[PDB]
Amino acid sequence: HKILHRLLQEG
Amino acid sequence: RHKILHRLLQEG
Amino acid sequence: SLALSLTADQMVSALLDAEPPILYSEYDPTRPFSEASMMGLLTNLADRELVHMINWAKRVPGFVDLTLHDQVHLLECAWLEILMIGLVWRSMEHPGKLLFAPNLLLDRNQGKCVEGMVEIFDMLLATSSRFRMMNLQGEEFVCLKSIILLNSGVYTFLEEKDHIHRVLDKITDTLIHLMAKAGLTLQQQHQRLAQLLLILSHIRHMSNKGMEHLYSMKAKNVVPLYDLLLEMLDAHRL
Amino acid sequence: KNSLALSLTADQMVSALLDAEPPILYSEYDPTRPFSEASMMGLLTNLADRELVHMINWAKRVPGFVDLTLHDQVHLLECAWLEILMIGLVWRSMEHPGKLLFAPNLLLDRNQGKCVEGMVEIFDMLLATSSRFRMMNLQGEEFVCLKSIILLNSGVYTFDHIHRVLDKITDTLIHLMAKAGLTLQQQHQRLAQLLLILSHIRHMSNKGMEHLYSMKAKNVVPLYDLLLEMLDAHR
Ligand SMILES: OCc1cc(Br)c(-c2ccc(O)cc2)c(-c2ccoc2)c1
Ligand SMILES: OCc1cc(Br)c(-c2ccc(O)cc2)c(-c2ccoc2)c1
Repeated sequence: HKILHRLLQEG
Repeated sequence: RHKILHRLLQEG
Repeated sequence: SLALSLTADQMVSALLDAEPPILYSEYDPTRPFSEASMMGLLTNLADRELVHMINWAKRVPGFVDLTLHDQVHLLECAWLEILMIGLVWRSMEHPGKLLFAPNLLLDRNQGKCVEGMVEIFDMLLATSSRFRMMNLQGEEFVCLKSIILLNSGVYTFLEEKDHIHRVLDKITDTLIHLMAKAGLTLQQQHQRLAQLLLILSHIRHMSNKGMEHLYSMKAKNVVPLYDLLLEMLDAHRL
Repeated sequence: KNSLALSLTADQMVSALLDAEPPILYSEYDPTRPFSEASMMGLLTNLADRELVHMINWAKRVPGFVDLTLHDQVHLLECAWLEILMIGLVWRSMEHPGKLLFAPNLLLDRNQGKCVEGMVEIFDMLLATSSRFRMMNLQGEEFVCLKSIILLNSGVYTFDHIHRVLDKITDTLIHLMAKAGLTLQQQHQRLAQLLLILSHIRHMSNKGMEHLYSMKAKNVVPLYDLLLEMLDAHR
């Protein structure tokens, strides 16, 4: 659950 | 400077 | 898969439209430079650049066709390369200078403010000259940046991989399409293609060197608490 | 004189390169297993040290390499030596999936890489590049062309003749592809796929250089005469 992971997921 | 590489490049 | 369905001209428009803007740094002309402020300027800029890079990657045809796990890996692997080729591109029309930002053009001397930064600057300056030397065009640059993203970590992850290799071929086609249209002969087309991709080897080299330099600055306590950047940095020393 | 390399035709370039190929050397014949961290690193550095001598003789037979000043020659070699040894390792390992053929008598699986700290990560990259070579059906003729490109390209930005020689090799590569019956589109695509591999060889080289320097610091492997100097080349 990296920050990159999140920013990639978010629409 | 002294380098073995120099020796191999020149001796050929 | 709209990706493998794009024509050469649509691929070009897709990539050109996804181009992130050129951001400004916090550079104050009156503030004396130190090792901490210069590193502070670059990391602060890069950190903001990373957000745009993540949103740009999503618009690169085929990228979102990959699992989140693959997307994360490709970006963790290519982020500094992408930032660097972006930096070299911006500095093309400024011989001897690296245009980190519109209000931040640095020369190698200014690079001595940071321990061991000058040799990285020298490599970026040389790559920038190379860009001038062959008159690299904007359309070709966007193709190179997308190639870096898709290629850098493509083997360090098998069907999702096959997908990537097909988009890569679509890009190679687009590069050919662009050259043919510019009037280049077949021979000239395959030679410039090689010249362009050979650049990626140099981009990868500077990236590895700058990643080591950055990690070293992080152990000197001169790199701010930029979570995204730091997280991107740590992914390189598993 | 002008460079006699530019007048060479595709076929003469190809045969000149295959003719320059260095020999394949053997490692120690001691069958003592398993290896320790030092014994492993010792076998590898002893081998590379000996290969570097033949690598140098090979470089001098690369069309257009001797037309460069001694200064440039030295520079190109110090910059690409590890990349060149590695693509050689990847090439020799192509027909042995999941294994690295460092020498005929030194075929290592990825597991044996664990013998050395931080070595397995490098082994995996080399193995993957190797499967990549195998899946593309890399030909020996394409291989010698690629290896020559590393030599001339890696330290070329660090400075027209060299760039004319690279174009020659690029033409030679397409010639080999047209000869293999590849369509125009397949030639360009394959040219791209092959060259993108050099980005990976470079990355592998950077990692292995750092890892090799590490070992040096721990004072383990006996760095040899030429290898040490080549290692030091990277400030
Ligand atoms: O210390 C070595 C170093 C050198 C450079 Br040159 C950069 C840099 C590259 C491109 C860009 O657009 C901004 C900065 C960074 C860096 C990368 C991320 O944060 C800082 C680190
Ligand atoms: O420790 C990281 C490391 C990894 C490898 Br893989 C090699 C190596 C590469 C090609 C070859 O033909 C023999 C050895 C070396 C190394 C040892 C000496 O010179 C290079 C160092």
